[PDB]
Parts: sequence; C-alpha cells; structure tokens
Amino acid sequence: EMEKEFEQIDKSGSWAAIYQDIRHEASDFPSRVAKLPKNKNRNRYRDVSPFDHSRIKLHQEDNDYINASLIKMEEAQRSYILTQGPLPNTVGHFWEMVWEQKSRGVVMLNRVMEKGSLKCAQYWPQKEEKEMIFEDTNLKLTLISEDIKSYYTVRQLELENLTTQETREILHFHYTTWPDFGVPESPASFLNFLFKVRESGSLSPEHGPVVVHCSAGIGRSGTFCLADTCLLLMDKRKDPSSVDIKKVLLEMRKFRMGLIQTADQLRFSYLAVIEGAKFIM
Ligand SMILES: Cn1nccc1C(=O)NCc1cccs1
Repeated sequence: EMEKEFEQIDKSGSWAAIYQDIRHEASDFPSRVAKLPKNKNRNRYRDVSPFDHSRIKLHQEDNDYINASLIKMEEAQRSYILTQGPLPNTVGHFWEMVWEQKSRGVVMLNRVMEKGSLKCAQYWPQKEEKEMIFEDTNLKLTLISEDIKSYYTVRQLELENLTTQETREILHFHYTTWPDFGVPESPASFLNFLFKVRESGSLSPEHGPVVVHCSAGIGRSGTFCLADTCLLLMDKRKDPSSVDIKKVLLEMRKFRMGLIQTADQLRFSYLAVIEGAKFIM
C-alpha cells in the first residue's frame, strides 16, 4: 500500500531516486511530425513534443499539427487531451481541436503570467460584450458567465462554428493558486478542484476528452490526470491497494513524454491520491 510506501520514501528522502527510476523506465517513441521545420512556431518548448502515435490531428488539409496528445487509460475508461498553453499564433488551432474532439471542458492549471514571463496566450474573452473571433479557424468564442472563487474560477463559454452556425457550451476550469515555485503545501484545494471538474460531467464518456494544459502540458497537467485515474481505479478494483502510482504514471508516459516534471510533483501526486482515497472510502 502507497501510504506505507510514502512514509518509506519520505523518511529515507528517496524522492529524487524514485523519480530517476521512472525517468529511466519511461517509453521513447518517435516525434517526427513535431520536429518538421514548418511546425517550429507551433511548439512552445523544443524539448516537449507529442509522440506521432498519440498526437491529436487537426482536420485542416494544410497543416494538421498541434502540440497535443491523447492519453487513453483503458482500465479506468478515462481519456484526456494534454496540450501546451496556446501560443499567440495557435489560439485558433486550440479552439479548432476543442471543437473537433467534442470536448466539454478545458482545465487550465497555470496563470497567464508566472515568474514575470507569459506562460500562455490569453485565449478566452475577459468580458461578456467583447467576444473573440479566430479568423484562421472560423470560430467565435463568447464569455457567458464567470464564477470566481478563492482557489479557482469556472467560466461558461459559448463556442460557435461560424461555418455551420452550430454552438456548444464549453466549461473553463481555471486553477489560479498553484505557486510560482514548488507545489501546494496541502492537496485539499487541488482535490476540491478535481471533484468540481468531475461533477460538471466534463470527464464523462458521453463527451470528447477533456483538454488539460499548463505551460508545457506535462507537469501540473500530469499531476491532474494521474490523481484522477488513480482515484477512479481505487473505485473500480476489488483490492484498492493493488493501485501502483508508479505503474499508472509509466502507462501514461507511453502517450506523452515527461508527465510529472519534478520529484516534488511526484510526492504531491502521492499525497493527493492518499488524501483523495479518504473522501472515496
Ligand atoms: C518563430 N520560432 N522560431 C523558432 C522558434 C520559434 C517560436 O516561435 N517558438 C515558440 C514561441 C514563440 C514565443 C514564445 S515561445
């Protein structure tokens, strides 16, 4: 059981060592499409690429590329799209992907500015009466409502396909309090946030996969999916303590490289799952 494993690694301070074994065991697949020179300005970080086998393809004939990966967790019946924070020139691609994949929710785990640099383009409208048009992908986006709480903001958005005049409601879940450095002290507000996304229906098989992003789409985004999948497997299995976080992380790393960036994020993922298990048992 992971509670005992947590105390062991913690008391022995072996987090950097566990983390290195995961790094060495992790899959490596080709990322040829990401490295094409025509896609250079579609990537925020040159060292963070989707694998060709799991990459999301845009349905535009010109260039189908976006830095986004489909993570398919077969046993848990959960899918997620993990992507980078959009760039100024990829905001239209981002919303085209949301439209094409029939996603109901967008989960954002970063602020637009952190450590005095831009981590993400401002890709949603700030006021009801100032809608955004993406001319390149023929989509209109309107802020319908905004509910600001202490740790997170939920926004209702209307996305309209200008080509067909269909409209969908998208929920934007914005976790606003992840610190500039390190991880939250307690996983309580992160768990609260995860239960709010679950309650919305955004993670349900009726809809396309939820879109999850931070700046690179591997660190905080990784923590989100890892905690959700681990807690769901504890509901589903005859023996809840058969759930090995390290195994789940390695299975997720077959779909996108680098998920969980630091030993601190690994420790925080254990803590979130251990604490979340109390609300689930
Ligand atoms: C145009 N270009 N040549 C090489 C790399 C790039 C590029 O645009 N990379 C992504 C980012 C743009 C601004 C912040 S990050």
